[PDB]
Amino acid sequence: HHMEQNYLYKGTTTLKNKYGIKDPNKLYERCNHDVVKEAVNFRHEPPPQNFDAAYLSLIHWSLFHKTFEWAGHTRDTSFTFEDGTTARMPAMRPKGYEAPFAIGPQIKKELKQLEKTLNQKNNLKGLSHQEFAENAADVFMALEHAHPFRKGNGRANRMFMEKLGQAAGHTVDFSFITKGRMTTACIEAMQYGNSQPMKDLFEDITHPQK
Ligand SMILES: Nc1ncnc2c1ncn2[C@@H]1O[C@H](COP(=O)(O)OP(=O)(O)NP(=O)(O)O)[C@@H](O)[C@H]1O
Repeated sequence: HHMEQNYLYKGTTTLKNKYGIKDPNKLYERCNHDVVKEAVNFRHEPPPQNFDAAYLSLIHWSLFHKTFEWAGHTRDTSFTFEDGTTARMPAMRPKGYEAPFAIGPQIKKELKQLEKTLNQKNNLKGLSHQEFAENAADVFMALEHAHPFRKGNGRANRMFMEKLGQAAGHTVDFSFITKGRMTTACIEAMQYGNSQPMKDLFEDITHPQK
């Protein structure tokens, strides 16, 4: 259990962070604030040639480097903090639920499989509204199950989808999507094998580019 605990301040359930904030709720507030600002900037970046694991990590670094020392690094790789301790978390399972995220070697395997799919589908270009929304839901569910980071997966994955939409000719807009709406879609897909809420979600947030 040792490696996993090194993500957290001794005795707390709070992730080590660059603010040195020990209060979990204050960390949440400060992090969110910084991520929203960095997200505004990242929306202006030109699309990458390849939508791959490296790009997801670039997104994660861009959103979270002010918050976490390990921003951009996935939880299957050992990370050594400035404080000298080393953390890793190959297995994560949402509390109170049976189905885990990708475990250990599965994280890389799943990301590689998603890379191949996107390359084969030419990054979802040349698709109608309906076709893009359908395929984008599948991509997002794959990202969500992979859950490659210790924290910040939702925000990195959602930005990945915004940028994919930008490249593909579709605006993907999460601005009116509550935490509850998103959580319900994610849980139904991953815990219960029901993709309809996620399909509906991507239909609701996908629009022609203006
Ligand atoms: N029981 C669950 N099963 C599957 N996915 C879940 C479950 N609970 C939460 N999730 C999803 O896990 C993601 C959150 O991962 P996390 O590493 O906490 O990302 P985050 O960016 O830090 N937080 P957030 O802004 O709320 O998405 C969200 O997409 C949730 O909908």
